Amino acid sequence: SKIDKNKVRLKRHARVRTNLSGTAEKPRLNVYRSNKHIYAQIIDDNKGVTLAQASSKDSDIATTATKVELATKVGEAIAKKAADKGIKEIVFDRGGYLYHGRVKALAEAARESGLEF
Amino acid sequence: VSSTKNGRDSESKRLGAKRADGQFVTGGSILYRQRGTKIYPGENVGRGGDDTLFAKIDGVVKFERKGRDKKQVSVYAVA
Amino acid sequence: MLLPKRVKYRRQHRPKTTGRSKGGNYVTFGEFGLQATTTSWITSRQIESARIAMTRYMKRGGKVWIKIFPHTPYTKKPLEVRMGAGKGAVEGWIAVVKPGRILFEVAGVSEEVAREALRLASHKLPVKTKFVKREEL
Amino acid sequence: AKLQITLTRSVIGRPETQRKTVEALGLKKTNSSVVVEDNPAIRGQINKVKHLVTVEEK
Amino acid sequence: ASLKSIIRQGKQTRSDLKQLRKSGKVPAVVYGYGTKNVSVKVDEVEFIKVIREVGRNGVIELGVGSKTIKVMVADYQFDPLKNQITHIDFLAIN
RNA sequence: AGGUAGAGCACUGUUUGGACGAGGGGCCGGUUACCGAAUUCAGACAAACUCCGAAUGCCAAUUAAUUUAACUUGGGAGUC
RNA sequence: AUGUGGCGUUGCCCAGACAACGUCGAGUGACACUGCGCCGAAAAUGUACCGGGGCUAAACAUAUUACCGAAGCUGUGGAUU
RNA sequence: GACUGGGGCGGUCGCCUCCUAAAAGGUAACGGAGGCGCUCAAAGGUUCCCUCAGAAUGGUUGGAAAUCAUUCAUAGAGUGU
RNA sequence: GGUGACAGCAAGGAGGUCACACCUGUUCCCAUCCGAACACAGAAGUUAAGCUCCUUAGCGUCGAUGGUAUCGAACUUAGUUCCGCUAGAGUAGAACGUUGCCAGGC
Repeated sequence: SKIDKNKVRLKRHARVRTNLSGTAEKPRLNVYRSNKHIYAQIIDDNKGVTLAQASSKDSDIATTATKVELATKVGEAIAKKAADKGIKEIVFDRGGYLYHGRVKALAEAARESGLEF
Repeated sequence: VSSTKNGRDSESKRLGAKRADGQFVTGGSILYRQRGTKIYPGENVGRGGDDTLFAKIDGVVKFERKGRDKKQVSVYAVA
Repeated sequence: MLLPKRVKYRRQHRPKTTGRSKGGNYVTFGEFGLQATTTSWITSRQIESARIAMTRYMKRGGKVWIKIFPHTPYTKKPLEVRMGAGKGAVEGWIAVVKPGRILFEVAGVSEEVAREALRLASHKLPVKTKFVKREEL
Repeated sequence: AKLQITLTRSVIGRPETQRKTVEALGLKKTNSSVVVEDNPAIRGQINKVKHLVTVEEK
Repeated sequence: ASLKSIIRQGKQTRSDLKQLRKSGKVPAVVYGYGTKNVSVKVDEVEFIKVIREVGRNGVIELGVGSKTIKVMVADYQFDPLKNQITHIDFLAIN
């Protein structure tokens, strides 16, 4: 009876997503990788409406050389749409994962970019 | 003549609801006295170390339902 | 001589006798029975005597299903002593029967033979009886 | 649409709730009257103490 | 199998019901397919004559008011003391 | 807001009849019924069992009707 | 307990069912939920519970009406607030 | 010393939890049941992770079972008092 | 696919490198008797499983209509009447999710 990881992910998210949310002055962004690609989708949960989005499967950034530079660029590219609106205090929801490796690189790129987390 | 073994008890605490649904309360008002969490905190509601529920703003109280059986109390701002 | 092996508390309140049989009042394990029409406290001793009467009558041809058990204990107090020194000590076990409850139930005998065997035990027992059959219709 | 309530029994021996309902109807002593508009608020107070009063549609 | 059955007129109280349930009648109901709610009273010695040979599960062709419906015995109440039926329940299966 | 009456056994304890084979056991290691616990289809009970729950009573809010009280601060008591 | 009261079905049916060792003719005998009874129930000054007299209704019931009945309410005059 | 179904003898006297207590709170008796007069520099804080007694399954001595893996296994685990 | 508002458990049926999983790994950051877990590096082959499409109501979830009592009032001292509010069982019946805001692709 071998188990799968994303059910545990969803449990972790539901379980430590209890005290964290956005308020349209303090938005939150989360993160999600499965095995080859990276997603990210910011939301203000009072309204549950999507604002910005940044993906490693997107056309304009389609490269294979490293799995770290894609996290770096997807970060520094959501920062573009951020410094157009809503570039003050935001929260970085870590989905259901540790803080190690790709998630760290994404947070670093999103951080030294013009944001407040 | 005889010997009665029983005869003990403690002082009753005055637990339960303290404010009424629909009633305007003040900031830092005690809405429910309880051992435990028979009713959970909600929006602009806190809990103290005695498991005491209390308000955090000046509004109106509503008792509501949390999940499938769990219950909660909230305070909503505009009077 | 029927009584619980062990009971949680020992000095329990005195049950009710107003209302009607909450349940258990249809003969569904034999073929002929007998059921009460007033309320009373049928005790260990008189259940004992009433089954004595019926096993002593059928000479172990049939059988009796005792649909009553003395679950509750009652107490008494030393012989006519003064009031107010705690509750007294246990004295017997009882079972409250309301109008309707099937008290005794026999099977595997002549309908006649039951018709008098259940008549005999009615006298030993402090509740007025009535003889019934397996239900149809 | 108009009622005429008269107190045909005494309040002695009754509970306080019934005596308070009798006071709100405006009836003071035994056999005294009042003329009021028919209204569910009036009719609930009639129903509470109906064993005490007589009503007639004027 | 043509059980003659009357309809219970609107809003029987508990007193009105319990006093009709002394002359000998018995309350009832039908429900199910192609049918709606109705409150009815059925005769008793007739009913027992019917269900002493037809079997507990079986057909009935009782006439309810203006048309006839084929129903089967489903439910009952039957207080034990002073044996007399309290409620009999029919389902218009169609 | 809340667990009383009633009811209900799903949990804790009581329950009577009716149940199933591995096994200590019958023996000359075994059979097998038989002793005990277990699970099992089968059904009554509770102030200190409940999840399924009233009528009333409680708090309150009101452009929802009749009514005449209510509260605060002082003088004077009696009552236990 | 065969005291009696209906609604009841019913086994044997006036081909002659219960008796008398064939006479005999009108129902037979059973089995129950309910109504009034039944015995059930046996202390000390003096009848002794309608309170008394007495009553077969002047008992108990139901359905209408009449009347009597308080310092309650209404009339009439007065007082104090 | 007091309480006390007269007094004496006997028992008790402060605090905590539950029934009685009649679905808000409160509520008595010499009514029915148990606890306390502490313990822990972690059994406190905060960031992570992580999740069953029992049964069934088999398993080198197997006090049967502790130690070993698999099917469960509703939390029945467990939480210092 | 992601997040986000008020129906399950399983059981036969099928369908595909667009999804995401199944896998290749010890090679690296991670990382524990064990790369069984967790990491990261593959992307060869792939719906066999998870995912995923009715689905069976069999298990489960809701839930009628009838109406089986307890405030009030008399009668009475043994529970009977007139009221008003109606349960828990239990029948029928539904029911194998309504579906909020974006990517991609329509």
